[PDB]
Amino acid sequence: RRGSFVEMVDNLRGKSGQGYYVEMTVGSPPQTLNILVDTGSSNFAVGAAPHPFLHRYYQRQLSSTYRDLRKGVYVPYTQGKWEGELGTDLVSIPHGPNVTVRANIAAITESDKFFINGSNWEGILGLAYAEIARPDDSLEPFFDSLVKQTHVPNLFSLQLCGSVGGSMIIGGIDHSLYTGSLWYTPIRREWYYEVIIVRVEINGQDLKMDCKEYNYDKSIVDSGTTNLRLPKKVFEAAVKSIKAASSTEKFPDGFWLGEQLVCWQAGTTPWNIFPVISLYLMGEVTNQSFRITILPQQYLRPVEDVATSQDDCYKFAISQSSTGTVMGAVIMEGFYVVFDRARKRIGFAVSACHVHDEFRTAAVEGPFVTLDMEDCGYN
Ligand SMILES: CN1C(N)=N[C@](C)(c2cc(NC(=O)c3ccc(F)cn3)ccc2F)CS1(=O)=O
Repeated sequence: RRGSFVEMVDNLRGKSGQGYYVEMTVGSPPQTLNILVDTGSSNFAVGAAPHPFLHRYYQRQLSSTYRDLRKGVYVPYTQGKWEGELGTDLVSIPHGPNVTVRANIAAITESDKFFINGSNWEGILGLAYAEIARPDDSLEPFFDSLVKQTHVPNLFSLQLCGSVGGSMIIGGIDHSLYTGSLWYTPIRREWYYEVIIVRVEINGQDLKMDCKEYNYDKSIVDSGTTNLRLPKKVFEAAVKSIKAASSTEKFPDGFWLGEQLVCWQAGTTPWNIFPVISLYLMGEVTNQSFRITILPQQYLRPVEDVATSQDDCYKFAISQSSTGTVMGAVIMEGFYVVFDRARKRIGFAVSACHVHDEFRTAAVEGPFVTLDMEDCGYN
């Protein structure tokens, strides 16, 4: 099958600011779990104990196909940790391909700041590469296992629509999910989904920064992050320009730092005072680039769970980083994104579900002439 996969359309669910999850089954007979789709990590890890925030959890004792690996894995992040016991079991995706694979599963037995109180998911599906798997690259990621064990083509694509929805098309592309053409950027290295940004424009105005800065020390595509995250020096310049572009209204310093929210009376958000953001990405051809353009609809996130206000409150979802640029849900919700593993490239097209007003629309445009794009990468 190619170009059309109706069975996989709308197979993603979520809640605002809590991410996008797919239904999966593990073990025999099959146990159903909701699993966060994460292109920014490479472990398949699931709740395996009755943590009070969990709707449900993997019960290894009930599975005839479970195999213990007799190894543990401890995984700390910046603000959260999990620890688990490694095994393999049979895994399938009910609204995905008609297959069942034997995959590595980390059965989570202790965690902190990992499961979200009030969320509807019980595990994470790391879709990135073995190089960043925990404990090490010998632990084969789920997608690698899927590709090895079946005839599913080595590609998946994501349409994230900002409760939220979307599509994860496994092993192909569904042409109804986008308009215009796909444009492809090389995956620089197979660890995270690493790409190179060669130029940044706010409202069409170049930031005029050494492009090496845009990728200090990394730029990645990550469905498991909400924000567009930028290196501080780039974030500094970006806000500076966004501040200027939006000067007809004035907002507090903390707002731009995500230390407080800003609110407006319902239906009266000044979208138009806010500038578009354009990232030019390295193209497929020497000296050729393309640009993807997002709206304030993307970087101004509605905050729903705010009991002390009755208005429309938003978070500024652009933030600074020490680990490089992260193109999170803020970017991806604008686009249909094709993770073309077989070809080591990521395609972007205008998403058929992206949220936009009648004056501006997210865009994917090319080709553009950009020299010295190699020098944009950090070593
Ligand atoms: C950035 N990170 C990432 N991509 N993957 C991890 C596994 C992760 C992701 C989430 N992601 C989310 O909860 C989330 C929330 C809203 C979104 F739009 C997208 N993702 C939660 C826990 C966790 F360990 C670790 S992380 O360092 O935090």
